[PDB]
Amino acid sequence: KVQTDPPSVPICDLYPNGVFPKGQECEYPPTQDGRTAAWRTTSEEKKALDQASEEIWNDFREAAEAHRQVRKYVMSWIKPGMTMIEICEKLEDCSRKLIKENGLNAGLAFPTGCSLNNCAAHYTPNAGDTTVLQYDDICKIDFGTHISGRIIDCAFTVTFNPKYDTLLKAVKDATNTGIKCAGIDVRLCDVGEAIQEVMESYEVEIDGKTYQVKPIRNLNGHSIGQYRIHAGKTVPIVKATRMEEGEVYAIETFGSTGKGVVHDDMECSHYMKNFDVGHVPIRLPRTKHLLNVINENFGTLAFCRRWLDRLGESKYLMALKNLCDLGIVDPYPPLCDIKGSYTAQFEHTILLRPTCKEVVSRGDDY
Ligand SMILES: NC(=O)c1[nH]c2ccc(Cl)cc2c1-c1ccccc1
Ligand SMILES: [Mn+2]
Ligand SMILES: [Mn+2]
Repeated sequence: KVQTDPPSVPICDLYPNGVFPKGQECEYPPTQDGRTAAWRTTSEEKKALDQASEEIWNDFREAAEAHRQVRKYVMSWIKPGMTMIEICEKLEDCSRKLIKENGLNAGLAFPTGCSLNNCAAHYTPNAGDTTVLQYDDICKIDFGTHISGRIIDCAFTVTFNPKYDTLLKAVKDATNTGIKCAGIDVRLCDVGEAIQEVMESYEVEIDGKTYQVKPIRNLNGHSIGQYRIHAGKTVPIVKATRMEEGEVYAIETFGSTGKGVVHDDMECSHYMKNFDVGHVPIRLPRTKHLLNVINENFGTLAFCRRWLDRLGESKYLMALKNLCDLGIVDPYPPLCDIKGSYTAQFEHTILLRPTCKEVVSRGDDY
């Protein structure tokens, strides 16, 4: 069984024994004292603790292989002229097939971000959105896959105009720096300081205007937990907490030609149940029904309004507002820098395994 073009064969069909390709394996960086952390690669104790979690790493790898094949497919057809809805539906249809969607056991970890220009994150079109991808747009494709709640959070920036090439290079270099400097016992702020230094070393010229690339200071990388996109630890992308063994990180950076600060803008499309909210009894019929739809289909995973529409749900906006007002569900509105500014993003999921650092979502693309 080999992959077709367009991809349609599930990843678990391409690897019947359920052993999926490893990501990029990295030796841990040397500590601030000068001593190498290379011993972990050959430590018999660390090798044992690593094989104990083999099923876990293996679920991330399946989800990461689905991510590589879905993004390679998107890159071959994403073009100006397409509506944002068309782009998201074509990507998600492929993602559902390759991950072999199965309720909460395999599926889409979160909505397809396709944030444009000054908007950096958390924009996906709602029903009726007529936005069309333009030749001069700088589009952030940020989509997720999961196997048993082992989430792949991985993203890249799409452009058609070479005027953004050095802005893309700056952010790609900064993400790769963040990835290189991450490791067991490394302070989160040290990863952030390294990201910022690389980012700000770049100057770009776009349409006769020049800018020094700014990291978006209120956007950050994060630890990932089972069915939990943000497990609680923050990886700043600017200058106390340490990364720990067995942890999973989304290393992401955003570079901007604006203020380097995002604000809540436009209408909301992304929502997610607050992970720490227990069972809340609801009597309001439409609100009760919507929370049941959310619990059954998404659990603590992020969703968007288009995903409620595809489930046959209608007249749910007040119900959704009630869930947000009760603090059961949190809205995640688009995050945008100033009008006329340009933002780019690159993101990978990394596994802090006992033996090595695995950039599980690494591809031959980025
Ligand atoms: N951490 C993320 O990269 C992330 N990705 C998402 C996708 C959809 C939704 Cl609804 C939320 C997120 C979040 C996030 C952001 C800050 C606090 C908690 C989660
Ligand atoms: Mn992401
Ligand atoms: Mn993320």
